[PDB]
Amino acid sequence: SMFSSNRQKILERTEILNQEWKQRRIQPV
Amino acid sequence: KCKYSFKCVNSLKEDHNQPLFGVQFNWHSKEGDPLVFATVGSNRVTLYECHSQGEIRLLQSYVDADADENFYTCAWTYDSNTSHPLLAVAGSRGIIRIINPITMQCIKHYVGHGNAINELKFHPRDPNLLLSVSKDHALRLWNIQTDTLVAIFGGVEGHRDEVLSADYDLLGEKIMSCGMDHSLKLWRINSKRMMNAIKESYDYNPNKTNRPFISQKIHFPDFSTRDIHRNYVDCVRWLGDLILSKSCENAIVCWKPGKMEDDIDKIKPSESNVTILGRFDYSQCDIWYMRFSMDFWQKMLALGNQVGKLYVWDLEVEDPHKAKCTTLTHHKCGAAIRQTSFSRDSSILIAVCDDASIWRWDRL
Ligand SMILES: CN(C)Cc1ccc(-c2cnc(NCc3cccc4c3OCC4)n3cnnc23)cc1
Ligand SMILES: [Cl-]
Ligand SMILES: [Cl-]
Repeated sequence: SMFSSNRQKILERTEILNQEWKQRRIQPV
Repeated sequence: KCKYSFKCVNSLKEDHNQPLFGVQFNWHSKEGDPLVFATVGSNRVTLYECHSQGEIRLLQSYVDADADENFYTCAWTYDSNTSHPLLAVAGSRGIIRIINPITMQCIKHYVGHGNAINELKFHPRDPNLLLSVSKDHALRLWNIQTDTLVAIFGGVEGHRDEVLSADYDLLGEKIMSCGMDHSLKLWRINSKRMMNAIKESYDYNPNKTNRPFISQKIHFPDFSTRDIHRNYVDCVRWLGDLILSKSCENAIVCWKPGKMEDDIDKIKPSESNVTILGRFDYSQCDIWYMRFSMDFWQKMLALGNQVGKLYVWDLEVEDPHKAKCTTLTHHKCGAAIRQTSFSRDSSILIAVCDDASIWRWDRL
């Protein structure tokens, strides 16, 4: 499906961003 | 069918009584740290922290020196060397201000746009790359580490009227922009030309050279269409390789460049076709300047309307009709909701209004 394929791209790409965020320690406001 | 449900736990009104055009949660804050959001409107930038039992705690209130400034947008970033959070704001003056959110000092500003700035977006991988979209018909890419203007997206085949919105894709390889000329334009930034311009902006050192940095003038987009909407396009976001965009026709359109099976990275700049995949219908949102938003995981889509209703859709439901959640309404929320923002964990959804009110909805 066009939907399942696009959802898989979103899942894998947001997981890449989420792992980059997990490695970070930004100071709180 | 959608299962997402929310409860309105709190509301407040900023004492300036002016419309609030922007709201953003700081998605850079680490897990466990307090959920912080910024609001912008009038010549004001206000920071709040979310606490238990719907508490919205006022942290700091920035008031621009220029009383006639009208902020339209804000975006969070962080200093890549010290991990300190940063907030960029801009509006009617066409001036970008980088503020230290801890002290409310304006660290620095960027001048160059010939008119108002409608939206600011930070690159999803590089926190120094700031994109601004303007009423001057152009987009500008800035490197806020070296204070350089990397590229200006506009000219011969750029927008022919005010640019209202833009969005980077998830990995930051490309930008889709839209505006008053009814068009949606793609600008690749992973081209050999743009990757080299970005690298050159990092090598620029003023205390090592007296020549000014030369910006790229990108006159031609990688795709362009005026066939999605029949009026101004005031909001655009990527949904994976697909696009979500809206005009005043009470629908958010899900579409993609080229034919159904065409790969986004293989579409040629002269591609004349578009494929509509679906529409998210709503009502009473036919006025200009009404932004839709998504959560981090792109599982929820939210949009406020002109009478205070907040629509939410479950993006994991293929058919957009069955994707509709229960609309979020409060009998005291009757002004236009200009923008919404989900917290990083999707547990909180904040809406801001024309009457300076802020509404907090917690996910159940
Ligand atoms: C006070 N009432 C009655 C009149 C009114 C005046 C100004 C604007 C306005 C909002 N916003 C922007 N730009 C930022 C922007 C772009 C796209 C989508 C949205 C935006 O923010 C809200 C959601 N303006 C630019 N010029 N006038 C604007 C809207 C209404
Ligand atoms: Cl942001
Ligand atoms: Cl060019």
